[PDB]
Amino acid sequence: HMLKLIVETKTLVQSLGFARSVVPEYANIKLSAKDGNLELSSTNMDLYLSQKIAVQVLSEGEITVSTQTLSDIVRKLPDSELTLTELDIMKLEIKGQNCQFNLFTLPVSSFPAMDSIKPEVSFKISCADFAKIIESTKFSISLDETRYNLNGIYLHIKDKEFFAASTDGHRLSISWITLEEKIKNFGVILPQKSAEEILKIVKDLKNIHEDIEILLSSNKIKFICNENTILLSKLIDGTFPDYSAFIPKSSISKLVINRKIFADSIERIAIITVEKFRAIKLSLSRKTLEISAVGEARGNAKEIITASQDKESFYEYNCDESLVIGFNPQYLEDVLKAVKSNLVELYFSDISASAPVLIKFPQNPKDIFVIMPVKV
Amino acid sequence: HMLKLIVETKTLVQSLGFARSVVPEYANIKLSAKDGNLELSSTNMDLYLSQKIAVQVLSEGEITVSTQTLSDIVRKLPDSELTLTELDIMKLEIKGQNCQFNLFTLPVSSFPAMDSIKPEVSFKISCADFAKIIESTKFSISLDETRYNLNGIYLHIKDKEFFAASTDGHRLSISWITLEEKIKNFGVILPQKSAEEILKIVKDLKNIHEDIEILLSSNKIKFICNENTILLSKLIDGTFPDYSAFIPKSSISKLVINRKIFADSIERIAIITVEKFRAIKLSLSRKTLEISAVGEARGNAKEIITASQDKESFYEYNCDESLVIGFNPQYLEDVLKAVKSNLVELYFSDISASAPVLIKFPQNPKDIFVIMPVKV
Amino acid sequence: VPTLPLVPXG
Amino acid sequence: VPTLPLVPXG
Repeated sequence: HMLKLIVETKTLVQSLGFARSVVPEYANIKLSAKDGNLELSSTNMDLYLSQKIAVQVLSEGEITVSTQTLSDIVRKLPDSELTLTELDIMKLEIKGQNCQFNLFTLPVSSFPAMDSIKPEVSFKISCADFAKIIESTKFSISLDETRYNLNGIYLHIKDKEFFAASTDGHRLSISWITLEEKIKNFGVILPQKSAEEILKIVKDLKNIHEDIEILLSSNKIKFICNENTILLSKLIDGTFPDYSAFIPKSSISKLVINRKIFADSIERIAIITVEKFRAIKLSLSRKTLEISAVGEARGNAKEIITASQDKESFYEYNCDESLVIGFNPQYLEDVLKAVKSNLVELYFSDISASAPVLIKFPQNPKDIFVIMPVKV
Repeated sequence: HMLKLIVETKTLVQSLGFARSVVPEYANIKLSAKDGNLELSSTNMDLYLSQKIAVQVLSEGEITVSTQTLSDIVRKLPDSELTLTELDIMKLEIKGQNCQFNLFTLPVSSFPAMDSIKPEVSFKISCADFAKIIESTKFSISLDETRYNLNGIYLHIKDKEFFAASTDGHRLSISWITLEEKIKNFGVILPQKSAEEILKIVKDLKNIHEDIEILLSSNKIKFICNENTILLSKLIDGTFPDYSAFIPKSSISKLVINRKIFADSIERIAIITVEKFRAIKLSLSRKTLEISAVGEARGNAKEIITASQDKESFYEYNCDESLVIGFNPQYLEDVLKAVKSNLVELYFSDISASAPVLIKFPQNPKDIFVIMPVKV
Repeated sequence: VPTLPLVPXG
Repeated sequence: VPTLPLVPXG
């Protein structure tokens, strides 16, 4: 029972790309030819990835081989198809039309099998909706390794909604999907690296228009993406903070502005700042918005945006009293880049320059962002 | 006498790109507005760069400012023109249509002036020909800092030719330009970083179709590229080896092969090698070329190239006796990538697998490469 | 650089 | 890994 199969090279290159992003045994990939499919298994300390791709199975069997060596070779081969043949002397032959590679294999019995999940809840959502909630929350995870519980994305069902939420203490990001069926409340914290891997998977063109099944338990999360890709992940063992208290419940005024002109202007003005004072200042009035910054021993900068009801230059602030408030420009940019929207809204809770600011994008009612100001 | 000028933003971005690649005083750029031009001066320990670009000079003057800050701001401005104005309080104003940046300036009297050259020889060549001889030699400079004299490109006039030559002891690269006029023999060793900078300059689209004047002395080299860009460089203080002895004077056989299929095949086969044995094996016969390699605890690989007189798959080896010889694949690739040619020729001095191999490209008679084999 | 009302943490 | 006939150096 020796593996032998013919595979479309471009298909194998894509699967190996996912395997590379997962990672002595962790350096290997397990290849299993069975029932018309090649199953590729990859694992590290926190993730187990199993991918099935259709191939011509000429003989069923299993081998394991270096992930890096296999990937490096296959992505340099110009043949539209490759033959993979397990040979007697613990070697995998990779054959193109004019070239042949023989790779040392390692015992299949040394490669770990996947663990299992006893889900508390399971549900199906579209890959496109799941990609959105991860894209809207992955950037505001804490990188402070002491804040163990903030080092991932909180995925939780509450009422009929599936939320992703993240915070680092300076900003909060929330994005959700409505679930049709009744599902009990449950939550887990997905590690950053697992969020990055599952995002790459669902965004693949083969999967982005399909569905992903999600299974949650107290100690694991399992993704089944478009039937043929399974990702099992450990969780962060912590309790996510109750962030509902962080969300402003009322506003005294709001800024509405063309998202691109706002993002581009923040980026230009922020160039003058120094690491010790990463801050830009917004001076808001009905007639104009001034964006300014200073940098010690560097200089200063300002840009003026004038009131406009035209979509491409939109600026309005319907309040008689002006407001001056500051923000970390990187944190504002993170939000503005997360949602492809023509306009963005900033809601101010009170006249102070210290209260949290709520950010929403019109036409995107299932994304909420909160950013703390900085003194300027 | 305060600087004030209007400049096309895209033009200033390009000049600042060159200034950035040069680099407390070294962190600054000197800007001099005079006689219809902006002169930008940049310097480090080994290089002095002066660039003149046409601008609208509204008031003549000079300032110095942080290279990084100026470059970072200007490359983010969408305005087709910028006004630069030196203000009273030692500040440079950069003004676009809706935005303004004020940068701290530093005293012009603290910025070093350029030294001078008393040339032993001076001559003019085309930028395109100079780019070629640097492109053909920059990759085989030694990075062994003990081999001080091999850490640059030997530029020398001998007879009526201007040669660039480089070696690291494993390979030799030689590329030359014919000079019309009589010029005395002279040579200098150009530092690697200076070669990289002058190559970027001559390859600029504004200069690539123009000429560069070259001035050599015992302790400096001066480039005047297309009138308006001057680069003054220190030299490596050493004596380049006499490499004429390294060039094979006869050959017993030669391989002629399509350059791309040879390069692509070497690259694929080399993937299996390990750092301790970076070697590929060529097995040459009239009928076929086999390219093979081995990697300890990784595997092996081989590709077969068959005899063909067709240009796109060309392979010929007009010798009854087969040859097996090995090379560092990186050193072969370096040569094959340096010259855009359909074919490449490998000349073998003798039957041994240890004698230097001469590489030439048809239609490129002013480029010579020599590579030592490795035992395989 | 004030934080969100995280208790504890701020 | 033999060198070119550089004297000294090889």
